[PDB]
Amino acid sequence: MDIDPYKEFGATVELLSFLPSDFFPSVRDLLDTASALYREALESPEHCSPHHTALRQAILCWGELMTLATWVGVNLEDPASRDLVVSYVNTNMGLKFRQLLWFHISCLTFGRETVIEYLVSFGVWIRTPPAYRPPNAPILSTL
Amino acid sequence: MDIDPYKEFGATVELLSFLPSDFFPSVRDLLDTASALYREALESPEHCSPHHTALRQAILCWGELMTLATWVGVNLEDPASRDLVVSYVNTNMGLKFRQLLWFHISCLTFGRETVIEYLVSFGVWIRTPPAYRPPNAPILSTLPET
Amino acid sequence: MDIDPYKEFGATVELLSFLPSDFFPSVRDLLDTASALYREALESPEHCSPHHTALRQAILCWGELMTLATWVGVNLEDPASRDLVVSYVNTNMGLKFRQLLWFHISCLTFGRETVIEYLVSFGVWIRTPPAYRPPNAPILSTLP
Amino acid sequence: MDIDPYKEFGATVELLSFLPSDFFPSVRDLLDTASALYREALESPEHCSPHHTALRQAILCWGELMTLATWVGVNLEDPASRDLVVSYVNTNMGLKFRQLLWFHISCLTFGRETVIEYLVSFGVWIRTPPAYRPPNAPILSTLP
Amino acid sequence: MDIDPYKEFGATVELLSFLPSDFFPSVRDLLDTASALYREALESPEHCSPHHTALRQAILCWGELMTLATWVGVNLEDPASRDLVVSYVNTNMGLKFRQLLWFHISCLTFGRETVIEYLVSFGVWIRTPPAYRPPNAPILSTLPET
Amino acid sequence: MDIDPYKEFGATVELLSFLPSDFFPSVRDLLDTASALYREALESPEHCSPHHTALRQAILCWGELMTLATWVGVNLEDPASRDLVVSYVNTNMGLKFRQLLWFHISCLTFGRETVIEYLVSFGVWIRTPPAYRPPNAPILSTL
Repeated sequence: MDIDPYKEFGATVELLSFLPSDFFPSVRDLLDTASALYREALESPEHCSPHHTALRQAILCWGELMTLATWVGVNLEDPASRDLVVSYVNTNMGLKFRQLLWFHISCLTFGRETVIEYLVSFGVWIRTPPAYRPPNAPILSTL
Repeated sequence: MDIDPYKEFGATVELLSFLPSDFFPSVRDLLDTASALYREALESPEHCSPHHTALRQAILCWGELMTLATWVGVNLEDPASRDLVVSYVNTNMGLKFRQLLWFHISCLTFGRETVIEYLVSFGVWIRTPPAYRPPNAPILSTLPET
Repeated sequence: MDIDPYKEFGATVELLSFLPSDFFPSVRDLLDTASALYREALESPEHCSPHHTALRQAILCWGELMTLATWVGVNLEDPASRDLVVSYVNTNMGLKFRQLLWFHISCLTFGRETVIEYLVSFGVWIRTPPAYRPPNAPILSTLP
Repeated sequence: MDIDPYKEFGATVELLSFLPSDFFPSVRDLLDTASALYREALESPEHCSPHHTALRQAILCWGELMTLATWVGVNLEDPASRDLVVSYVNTNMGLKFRQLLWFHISCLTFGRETVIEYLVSFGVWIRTPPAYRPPNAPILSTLP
Repeated sequence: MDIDPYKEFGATVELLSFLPSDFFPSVRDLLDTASALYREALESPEHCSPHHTALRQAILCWGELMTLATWVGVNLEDPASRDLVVSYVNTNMGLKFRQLLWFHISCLTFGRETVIEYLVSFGVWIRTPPAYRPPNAPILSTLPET
Repeated sequence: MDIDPYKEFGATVELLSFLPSDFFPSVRDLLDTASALYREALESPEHCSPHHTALRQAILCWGELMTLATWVGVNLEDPASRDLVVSYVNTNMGLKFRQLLWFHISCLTFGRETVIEYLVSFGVWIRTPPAYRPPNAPILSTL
C-alpha cells in the first residue's frame, strides 16, 4: 500500500536515513522519556495531536511485539530458535520502533519544524569529512 | 504505559470486546477494503483524520508482523516451532488487527457516532440469551436522520 | 503511457477489481442490453455523452477482436494453437470487456454516482460474513 | 451494434479511409507523440475532452493486445502460428490503431475542424494529377 | 534522479528527438554563434534568463569534456584507445551538446513559444513519409503577429 | 568565453578557492542529499530558481560523464588505459562536480547570502595559524 510513516508529518524515510542507525537512543530510554513527559496526555481520551496518536499506536504495537516475544520465551521448547526469534524482535523490530519513538517524542518536545530542520543539519555534519567535521555533532536543545 | 486504542475515539476496549471473533472479516478482506476505499487518502501527505493516521499505523504494524513470518523459515529450521510462531501471529495478533481495522474503516464510512451506537445496541443484543435474543443480529448502516 | 479507462469517470481499476470476476454478466447479455437500450444513441451523429464515446470505441474494438478470432479459425491450420488463441481472446480480453461494458451501460442506466456507491457497498457486502450482513445480495434497480 | 468511432467527432471511417494507408505514422511515433504532448492530461483525474477519453481507452486496448502478443510468444510452441498471429495484430489492428491515434492526437494539436479540412483537401490533392496540383504535399503545421 | 533538460522550458526530449542529426550546426558554428550574439550577457554577473544560465552550464560542461580529450594523449599512450575515446566525446556527447545549444540559442533569438511551435510543425513534416512530404522542410523564423 | 560558474550567483572561483579541496563532501553523499530534499522540485516542469536549473545541469552532465566512463569500461580492451581514463573522471571531473553541487545544494538549504558569508568566515579560519585556530571549524547550520 506504499504507506510512509513520516509522510503525513512532512518527513520521508530518506530524510531520516541521513541519521545513522546507532544514533537513535535505546528503547528503554525513549520509553522512559515518553512516560515522564507525556504519560498523562497519552492516556487521555482527547486527541491532543496526530503525533500523540502515532506515539500511542507505536507503544501498543511494541507492547504486542514484547507479548509475542514473551510467548516464544514460554512456549518454544528449542533454546536455539527461542533465542533467534527474540533477537530479531529486540534488534530488528526495535531499531524501527526506536526511529519512530525518537521522531514523535522529539516533534512533541522541540516541534516538528525543529525536528525536520535538525535532520537536514545532522545530514550536512555526517556528510562532512572527518578532517573538517567539528567535534560537536548537532543536538536538539530548548535552553 | 497503559493505552487504550479506542479511548481517543470515544470508545473502549470493553465496548468492542462484545463483538464475536466471527464478526470481523479476514485480514485479506479488510486490507482489500481499506486499499480500495481509502488508499489514495492514506498515501496522501495530508493528515485527513485521526482515523486515517491510525489505519496507516496499524497497516505498517501488520506489515512488520508478516515480515517476522517470511523472515522465519529462512532463519529458523525447526518445522514444529516455525508453525507455532507463524500461527500465533496470524491468529492472536491477527484478530487484534481485524478488530482495529474494522473500527477505523467503519468509523470512516458510517461515521464515529453511528459506529458507537451500533456497538451499544449490538452489545445489548449479544448479551441477551439465545432463547430470548431475536434471531438476526443488528446490521451497521447509515441513517437519513439530520 | 499509463491510463485507467475509469479515471475520467471517477472510478479506478482497483474499484472494479473489488467486485469478483464472476459477478459481471456475459458479453452476449451486455451487448444485447446495450443494443436494446442505446443503439440509436450510440449510432447517433453526436457526442451524447463520454459514456457513449467510450462504449462506441469499445464495441468497435470487440468487433475487430471477433473478426481476428474468425480469421484465425479459417487461416490457422494448427488446431491446438487455434484453440489457445481463441480461448485467450474470449477469457482475458472477454473479462476486460465485460467489466467496462457493465460500468458504462450501468452508469447510463442508473447514474455514475449510483454505480460507484454500488461498487463500494456490494464489495463490502461480499467481504462481510453472512451472519452479520443483510441476507440478500445488493442489486441495482430503477424502482422507487 | 454498428458504430463508427468517428461519428461523435463528425468524421467517418470512409473519410479516414480516403487518405492512403501509407500516410499514417508508425505506432511508435504516435505513442511517443501522445506521451510527450499529453501524458499528464491523459493520466489526469478528469474528462479533459472526449478526445482524451477515446485516446485513454485506445491506449489501454493496445496495451492489452501487446500483452496478448507477448503471451503468444511465450506460450505458443508452434512458431508458424506464433508468427501468423503476432503479424495480424501489428498489421491489421496496427493500422486501425494508427488511424485513430493520428486523428485524436491531431485533433488535439491542430483542432478538429482543421483535421477534417486537412483530410478532405489532402485526399483531393492525392487524387489530382501532379501536373495540375500544387507541387508540395499538404502538411499540418501550427505556424502562422 | 531523472531530469529532462527541456522540461523546465516547456519542451520534452521526445519533442526535440524528431530533429535529425544533420539539422544541428557543428559545435564550432554554435559556439561562434553563442559568443558573437550573447558573450557579453553570458559573462555578465546578472542572471539574464533561465536560458542564459543553461547556455553557460552547457558551455562549461563541453569545456570540461574537451579538457578530457587534450589530457588524454599526454597521459594515455595507446593510439587505438586514444582514438576510440576522443571520437566518442566529439560524436556522442557532441550531438547532445549541439541539440541543447541550438534550443537555448534559438529560444533566445526567436522566442520560446516560436521555437516550440516550429518543433511541433517540423515534427509533423519529418513524420510524413517522403513520398507525401513536401520537398522543403519548415524554416524557423519570427512572425510580425501581435 | 571566460564564463564563471558562480559569477551570476554573486560568488567567484577565487572566493570558493578559500575552502580546501578536501573539505567538499563526496559525490555520493551530495547526490543523496539533493535527491532526498529536492528530487520533486528538480523533476518539476516549473523553473523553481536559477540554482535549481544549475543543479539539474550539473546532475545531467555528471550522468553523461559516468555514461562515458561506463563506455570506456565496456569498450577499451586495455586495462591500463581503462583505469587511467576512469580515474581522471571520478577524481579530476568529480572534484569540480563536488564543488558546484555543494554551492547550489547549500544555497538552496541555507540561502546564497548565508553560503557566501560562510565562504568568507571559513577563509578567515583556515588563514588562522594552527596555534590560534579554534578546534571548531565553521559549519552551516539552521538549528
